[PDB]
Amino acid sequence: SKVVYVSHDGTRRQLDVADGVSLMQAAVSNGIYDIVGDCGGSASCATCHVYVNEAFTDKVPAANEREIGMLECVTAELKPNSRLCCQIIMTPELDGIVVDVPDRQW
Ligand code: FES
Repeated sequence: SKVVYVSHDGTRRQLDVADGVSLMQAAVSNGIYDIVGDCGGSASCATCHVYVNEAFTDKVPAANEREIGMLECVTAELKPNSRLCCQIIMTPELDGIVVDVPDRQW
């Protein structure tokens, strides 16, 4: 599998999220820890407003609107494609997923 993050300006750092990890976990090292969420796997912040591709946000879980409530008033706008970086794992099923960065960074 593979995982590449993007920035609202294009800056995208590629990496490999082991199986059973979250783009946030691989972020602690890959450096996305700075270009990813903040509260971590937890869901109390809104800086993890990442904008993922349309073919990789499917394999991931279907986080209802529950966790969306806090991700609904984020500092930016959200769409069905956005996802709290602290709520998506990159299993061997998804490969070469394209994650993006919110319009802002809280
Ligand atoms: S990283 Fe804090 S809510 Fe997702």
